Amino acid sequence: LPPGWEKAMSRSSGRVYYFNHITNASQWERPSEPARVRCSHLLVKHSQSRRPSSWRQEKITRTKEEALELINGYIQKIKSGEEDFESLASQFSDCSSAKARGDLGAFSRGQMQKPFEDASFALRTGEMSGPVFTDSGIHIILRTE
Ligand SMILES: Cc1cc(C(=O)NN)no1
Ligand SMILES: [Cl-]
Repeated sequence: LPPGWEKAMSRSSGRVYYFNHITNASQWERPSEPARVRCSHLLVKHSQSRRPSSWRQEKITRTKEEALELINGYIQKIKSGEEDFESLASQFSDCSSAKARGDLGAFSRGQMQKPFEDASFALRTGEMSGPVFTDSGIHIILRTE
């Protein structure tokens, strides 16, 4: 399988699924390096973030566990089609890039924080990560180019 992917078994159904230990994506379907990639993201900050402040909230006080629960619920709405990634990022990302529907532009290895860089370069064009942890908080990442 492509870099990072492995097999596992569902606890509740008994059916095989696929999981990526670099991007934290998981799916039923069997999964299908460049100098630069282009990505968007949605950030949820918490009280242990490097800078616990954002354009949404002068003082960010939620716990790391509470932030992960918010990220999990946004992923559910994106996967069911109830909401679009771009819409949720504009309304709820704790990054100034919410301004641009989460778009960060193109970048190379050596510029972003290392777990974000590794996840971005393990995604295929069109693919979305699961929760990704950095010193800034917890992210959902979409590779666009
Ligand atoms: C939700 C999902 C992922 C995929 C896939 O990776 N196909 N190669 N298809 O549907
Ligand atoms: Cl690709």
